[PDB]
Amino acid sequence: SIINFEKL
Amino acid sequence: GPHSLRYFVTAVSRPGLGEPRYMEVGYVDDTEFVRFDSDAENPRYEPRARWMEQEGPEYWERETQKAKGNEQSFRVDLRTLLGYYNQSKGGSHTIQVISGCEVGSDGRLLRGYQQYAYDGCDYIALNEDLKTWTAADMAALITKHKWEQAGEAERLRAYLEGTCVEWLRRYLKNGNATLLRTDSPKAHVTHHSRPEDKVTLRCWALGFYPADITLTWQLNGEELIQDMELVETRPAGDGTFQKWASVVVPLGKEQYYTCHVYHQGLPEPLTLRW
Amino acid sequence: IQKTPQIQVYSRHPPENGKPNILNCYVTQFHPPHIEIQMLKNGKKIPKVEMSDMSFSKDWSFYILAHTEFTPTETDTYACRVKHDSMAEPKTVYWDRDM
Repeated sequence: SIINFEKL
Repeated sequence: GPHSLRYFVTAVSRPGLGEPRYMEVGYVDDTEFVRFDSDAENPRYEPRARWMEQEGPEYWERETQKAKGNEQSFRVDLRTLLGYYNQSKGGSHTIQVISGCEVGSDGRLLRGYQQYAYDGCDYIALNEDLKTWTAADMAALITKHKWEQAGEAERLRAYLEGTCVEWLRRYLKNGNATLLRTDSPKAHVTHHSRPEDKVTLRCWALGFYPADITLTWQLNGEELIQDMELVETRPAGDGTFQKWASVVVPLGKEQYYTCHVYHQGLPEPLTLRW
Repeated sequence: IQKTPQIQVYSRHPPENGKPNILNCYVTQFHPPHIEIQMLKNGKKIPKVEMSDMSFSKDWSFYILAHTEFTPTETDTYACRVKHDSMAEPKTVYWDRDM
């Protein structure tokens, strides 16, 4: 399961 | 031996032509097993391995929604970056991320990664310590502050050492028969004519897994590295890999050269002559 | 950054005429990710083409594999044509079974 990303 | 769970993510804008294309591709070792393509007919997380069919509806729906969440998040990142870089809205741009974890035999995290790139260049990456960030340029520094102020390295440290490792265990479990296999390579040497009474001997290694292998040509003892041509190991469409290494030798003298194949699926390395 | 694709055409097994095989077109080391890849059987476009094994290398270059099932014949010629911003016109690479 891939991580959920945060905004840059 | 060690094992890894990696995900290759890509977000590429298409100003004027429409919404950005977003993709998530996952690998357990050298095997592709999951994929999400927003340009697909019906954008759902799809299994790229037979063994992943063991996963039920909750998994697929959960992953699909997460993928859609990330998608919408990168559409915001793409615009944000235009600003950091003073870019016009016309061009197309690409953000890439490699995210995953490698665990050793004992089950301890050997390495955890989370690195970003923009337009083919390093942007920002989590460090070895899983606590600090390395920014590649002026713009990246902005993200770095935003991330330090958010305790992002903590969030990631939790994922890498926790969730990533647990899921890799579930995957290796569900697909051990495929993922833990070992296909020994089948090698053969091909002959080729050419100008100046020279010949091209090409050593071929086919149908092996995992992808790591070593092919060398030798002049009875010495390994001819500098004077040997070879391709990067490449996938062969059915889950195995192939590779070749060639060497040009004087015609009539080919019988002094031997090819050696080194792979974990073999009791002893192979040695071939034309 | 912009990099020109390296195109490699090859089969899964050593070709035996009349025998089933997998023809692959491995396009690599390119950037941007925008690319068109077609596999042609005697100049005509092949339908049954699968896209798999996508990845980036250490330097962020894209890698992608296009493959299809085929049954070689002594007379049929196979190739792979790639169109990419880093090239003036599309490049066509032919499958050389005598390699």
